Amino acid sequence: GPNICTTRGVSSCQQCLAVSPMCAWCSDEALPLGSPRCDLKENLLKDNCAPESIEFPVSEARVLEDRPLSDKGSGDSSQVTQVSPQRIALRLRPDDSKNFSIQVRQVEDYPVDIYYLMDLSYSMKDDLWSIQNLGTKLATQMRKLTSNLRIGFGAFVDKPVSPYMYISPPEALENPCYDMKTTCLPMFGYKHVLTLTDQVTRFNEEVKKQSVSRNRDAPEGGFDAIMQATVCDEKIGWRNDASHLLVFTTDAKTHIALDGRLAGIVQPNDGQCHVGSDNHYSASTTMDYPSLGLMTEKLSQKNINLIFAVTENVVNLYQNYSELIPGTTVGVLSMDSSNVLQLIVDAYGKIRSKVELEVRDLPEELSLSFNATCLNNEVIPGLKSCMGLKIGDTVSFSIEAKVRGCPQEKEKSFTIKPVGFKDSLIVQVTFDCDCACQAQAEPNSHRCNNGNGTFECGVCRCGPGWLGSQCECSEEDYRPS
Amino acid sequence: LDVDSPAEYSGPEGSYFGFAVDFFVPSASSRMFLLVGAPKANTTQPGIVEGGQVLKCDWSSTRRCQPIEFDATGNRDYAKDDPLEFKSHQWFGASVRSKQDKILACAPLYHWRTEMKQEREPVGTCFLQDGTKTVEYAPCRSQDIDADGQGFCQGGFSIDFTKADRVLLGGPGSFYWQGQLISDQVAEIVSKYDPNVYSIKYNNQLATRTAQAIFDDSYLGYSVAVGDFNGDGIDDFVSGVPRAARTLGMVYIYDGKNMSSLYNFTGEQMAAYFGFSVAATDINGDDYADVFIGAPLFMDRGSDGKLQEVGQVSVSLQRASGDFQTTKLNGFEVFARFGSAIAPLGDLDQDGFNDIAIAAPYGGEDKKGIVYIFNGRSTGLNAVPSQILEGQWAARSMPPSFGYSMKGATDIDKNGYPDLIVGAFGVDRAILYRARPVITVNAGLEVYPSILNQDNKTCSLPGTALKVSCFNVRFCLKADGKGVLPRKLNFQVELLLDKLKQKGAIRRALFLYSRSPSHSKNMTISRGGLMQCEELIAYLRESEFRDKLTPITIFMEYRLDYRTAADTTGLQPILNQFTPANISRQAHILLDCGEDNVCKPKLEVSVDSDQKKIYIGDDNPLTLIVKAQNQGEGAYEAELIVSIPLQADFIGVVRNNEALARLSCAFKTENQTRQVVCDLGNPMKAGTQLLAGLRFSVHQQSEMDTSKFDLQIQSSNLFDKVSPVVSHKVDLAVLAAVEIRGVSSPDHVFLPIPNWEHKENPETEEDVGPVVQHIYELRNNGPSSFSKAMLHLQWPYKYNNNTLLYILHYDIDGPMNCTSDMEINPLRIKIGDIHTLGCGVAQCLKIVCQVGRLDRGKSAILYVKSLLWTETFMNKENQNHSYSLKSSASFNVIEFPYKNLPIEDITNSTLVTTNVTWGIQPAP
Ligand SMILES: CC(C)[C@H]1C(=O)N[C@@H](CCCNC(=N)N)C(=O)NCC(=O)N[C@H](CC(=O)O)C(=O)N[C@H](Cc2ccccc2)C(=O)N1C
Repeated sequence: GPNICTTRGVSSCQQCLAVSPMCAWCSDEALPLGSPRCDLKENLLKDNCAPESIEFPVSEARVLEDRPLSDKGSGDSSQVTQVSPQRIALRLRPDDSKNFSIQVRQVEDYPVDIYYLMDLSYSMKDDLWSIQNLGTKLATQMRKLTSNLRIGFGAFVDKPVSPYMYISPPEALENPCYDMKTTCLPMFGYKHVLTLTDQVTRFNEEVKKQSVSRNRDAPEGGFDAIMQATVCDEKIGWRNDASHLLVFTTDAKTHIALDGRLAGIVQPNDGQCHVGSDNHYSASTTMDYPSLGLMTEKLSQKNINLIFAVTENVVNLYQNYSELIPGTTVGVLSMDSSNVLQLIVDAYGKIRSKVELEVRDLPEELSLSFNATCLNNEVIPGLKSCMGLKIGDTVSFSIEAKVRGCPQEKEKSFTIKPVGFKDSLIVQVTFDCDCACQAQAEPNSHRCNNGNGTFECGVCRCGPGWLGSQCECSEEDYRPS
Repeated sequence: LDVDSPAEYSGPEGSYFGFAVDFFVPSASSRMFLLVGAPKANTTQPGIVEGGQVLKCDWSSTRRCQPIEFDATGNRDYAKDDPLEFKSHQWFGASVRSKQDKILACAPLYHWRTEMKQEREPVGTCFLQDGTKTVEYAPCRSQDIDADGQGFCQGGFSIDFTKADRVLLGGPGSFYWQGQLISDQVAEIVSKYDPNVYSIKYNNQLATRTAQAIFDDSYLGYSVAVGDFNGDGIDDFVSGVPRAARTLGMVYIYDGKNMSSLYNFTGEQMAAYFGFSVAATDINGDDYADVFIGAPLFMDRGSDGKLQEVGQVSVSLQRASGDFQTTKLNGFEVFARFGSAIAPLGDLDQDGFNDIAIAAPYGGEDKKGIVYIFNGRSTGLNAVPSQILEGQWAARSMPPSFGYSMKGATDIDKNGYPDLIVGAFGVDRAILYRARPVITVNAGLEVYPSILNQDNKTCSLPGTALKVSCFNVRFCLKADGKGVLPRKLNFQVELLLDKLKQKGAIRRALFLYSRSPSHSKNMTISRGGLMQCEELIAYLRESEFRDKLTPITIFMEYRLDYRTAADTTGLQPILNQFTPANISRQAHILLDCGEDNVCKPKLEVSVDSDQKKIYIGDDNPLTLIVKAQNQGEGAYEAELIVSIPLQADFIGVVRNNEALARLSCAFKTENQTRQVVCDLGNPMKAGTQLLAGLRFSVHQQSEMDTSKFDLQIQSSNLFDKVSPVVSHKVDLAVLAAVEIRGVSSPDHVFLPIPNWEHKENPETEEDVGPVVQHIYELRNNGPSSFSKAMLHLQWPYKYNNNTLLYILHYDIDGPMNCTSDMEINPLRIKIGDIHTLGCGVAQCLKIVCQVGRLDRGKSAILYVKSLLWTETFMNKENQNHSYSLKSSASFNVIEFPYKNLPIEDITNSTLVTTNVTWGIQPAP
């Protein structure tokens, strides 16, 4: 006495199997008369139906291929595998489904971008060697901690206007060291030198190929350079996924907002990318310095970490400045750069990932229910995310499938992909709603009652006036015998 | 401050017109002008491009702006084809200060060819114009060349005029940008002027000196002000040093006689630029100058705990002992740079305390600039701004910077109130705001009979002989005001006789004449001590309202007729800010409990029904006979509320008996309830008890309901207005009066029957004898119904081995099912004194019947048809004998639809008799 396999007036194998997985059709003609051919599965196997006369199809998922999730960071045969299993097959009984688990483990090293800002004021002539050594060792160090490192650099002196500039002698515009009868490069506001690139040797050569300039006042215009390196995306070449670091080098005080009024610059800093096609800050002489608030706002907006690499005599000063720019560290710039390299090492150690699944090629005929077992074995049904993933951390997701009835196509597929990760899990989907017994169909041929029907699964689909088990009776005929 | 029609001035596009503003009040003449700086205007000087200008503007006389012929000379030549000075792109007009006839302008970006070597150096310069003489002034153009000396002094970046004709000037760039202050006597400045001399030296010059290298890049002289801070009667110098002390910022106060440091103020946040603008002014009328210091870029903890940039202003009140009392004001927007410009205004409102304007030039909507006005009070500044002016020009290619420069404390229009001028050099504009006369209005309203009595109906209602109660309302208006104001002001007064009473529910008072709860009148008032007054007589409605506890509120509001109160130029006056535009007062009315105006009730309820039992059917309406009483000081608008069961419906009060009160009542279904609401007096007389006579339908239409009413008495009293909840529960009685009766036809018979012959095997009705039919009726003639009952009926079958009444059949009406215990129609026959015969002595037949539902008054019937066995009477045993055949019927109820209710087993019985006699008796 099945709840729905007989109460629904079940009389055909196709609809008997399509109504619900719990319903199955006993096909053999040898079945003695009794309970319908679609009795409850639990008792239908014994309700006069032989074991070989009935099939109990059940949905299942098969993991054809799988791989250990690249525990260590060494090279692999083809490449590291982040998500397992790799592919699974899923034969789904109409309106049937079950659970399958997918585990993710970050193995790939993080992408990092570093932009090095070099103070080319004349006061730095003795500190130029330290700047170059630090610039080289930044790459030499980070390359040994990751592999997606991109590096670049620019420079700054001060706003090219009076009273900062050396304009007095007509021939000092090309050599502010005219007074000392030496040669120094013409002064500039801010110039972007090398874009973020993986060619470490080119960056080293360009950094070591630098020279100092000279202005008048001790405070420099480093904040303009910081703002321009922050707000200019295409020019600097910031990546949307890498961790952004902005190292800043100096050895003296810094100009702040409203310092430009002395030079006739009263327009507040716009906070927009103003580097033209010549890689120079074209609004240096008409826009004031940026306030600390704007600098912090723009740094946060673009997830740029700011590190001060300053000399001893000013460290305290900039240390205090860090308190007003949360998320920034300070390190002494000297011949021994280990102190300032520890800051970058710690910053890299602070990196964390994100995990989010995807559903790409699923049709509307199928759906998934997600249950995330995140770090610490914390189970939380109803999400597809996980935070705070280091290298080698593991999370998992148990997914319960669901299919509406019997889809219109026999074969399909869908790929589940973690966000950002190139790897994915491909799922092949098939459906077996059709009756295997119906392969022995016989329309209007022998059997039944002189034809007048279609023998499919022990019952003949008789025509009008022939309704019956084998068309031996009519729709409205009764036997008084 | 007038804000709807200020005076707007514009300069040549891109000229920064409005960078620095000031007033010009010539001593010789009477007219006043506005001075506006245009540090980028293009001048007619030979070979000079964007030299800067100072423009004098006429104000009311068509608002024309014309340049001042300060200097018509291009660069001077230190030698043939060897220029001495570089006027082009000098910011002339970047700072303008006027004192009587002395106009002082300065170019901070003026470089000169150093006399010792061909070289540019921004020593800055200034021009001082007296009545007719004009001279050039430049302390920093000295022989102290280079940045290490006064080469980059940029003198004139900030300037001020001392009270005793000493000009103070600030060079932020002197001594490697340490800064410097130069103070010189104007008389010596004009006297020592010599065009052929470029390094003029003044004997009475007060100047600061160079300090250690630790003070480099401090920018002393970024802003300057003057005020006395040592009590010597000579104004001392105040300067802001925005970059001192590791960029914390500082403010220095130097003695105004020998230039010795007096006080140092220090900031607390790095890079806040503490000292961008400073201002000395007494803000509490204590005669001691107070210091206001601006930090436009101060960052403070936000709502989320993160630092946000809002700016700040530090206000340091001076004290006699030499200490200072410091408070702080924070900006109201992010990146608005609040505190950029601080402008003393003087007594903007003549309240007796000086007021100050603080500008946030990048605040407001679209970052068009904003200015806040803070009014001074004793014990410090009113930290809450009183007015906010907003820029009205959108940025063309640069932020308008409205409010970036300000100047006040001069009464340009001569109305007794100082005016303000604000600069919008971003759009190259300057706007003059005129202060409005501040009228302080004292309005006094008083109702002499604060507590009014209806019984005081001594007032004759106009138009009819009827009487009302008249009470007085008095309203007085006195409008004082300083400065030039019209001698007469046309005030408008409006009076509402009953405030509150929301949605215009009801107003219980009306003016004696022209009855209406509102009245307005225009009353002239002259500024003075004449407390002009007026009176009105208002009367309350006896029983036109149903709320006599909430006090009647009288409300008065006055509007000054601004339209006619303006001057000849169209400047309308204003009313003081703190005076309330309305005055409201409370009247009262009392009933009973005179000494206890706060009247306190003590309610009580009781209930006892007379017919506390119901028959679950058609019956008299249920009456509760409720008792309501009170023992408190009263019970206002007393009402009885009764919640009835769904089976009960409201019925009108009982009029049969006069003891019950003649109480009107109504019904409602508020909140899905069933409420009967009646009145109990407004108010109850000394809480006297009352007797209710209300009825209810008590229509019981659900057999599953078990046996109750609830009730309470409430009042409009302000306290203890809810009586104890009192409930009653009536009971249900199953009055299912079931009766069984019957009838027989024919009632008598005569034997032998005419045309009848004896038959041994009768087959039809005629062969046997006459037909006898008995009808039995079971009726539930009661208000209560039963669902199933048992019915009985016994019949006489055979007497003396002979049949008495041969039953032919039994018919069922339908409300019951019957079964016979003995064979019916066994032979299948085609369909003197009288003695009683029946089941007692004769073989008897009984039929058992089960009866189904029988509602209130419903009935069912059972029929029996039989044949009289004639041969039984023709036998010798019964010949010439008359008999009375008897049958009996009985009933017994077993099941009632009121399953929850108790069920009683009720039974009874009756009898039906037929008579048979021998008609043909023997002859006598
Ligand atoms: C003296 C020397 C050791 C040192 C110095 O002290 N410079 C100061 C002292 C001035 C204070 N004098 C006062 N009477 N108050 C100075 O002038 N600072 C402003 C500036 O010119 N800075 C620039 C940097 C730049 O262009 O960005 C630059 O020239 N600094 C030089 C660099 C230097 C070091 C050692 C030898 C030669 C030059 C500097 O540090 N001084 C001149």
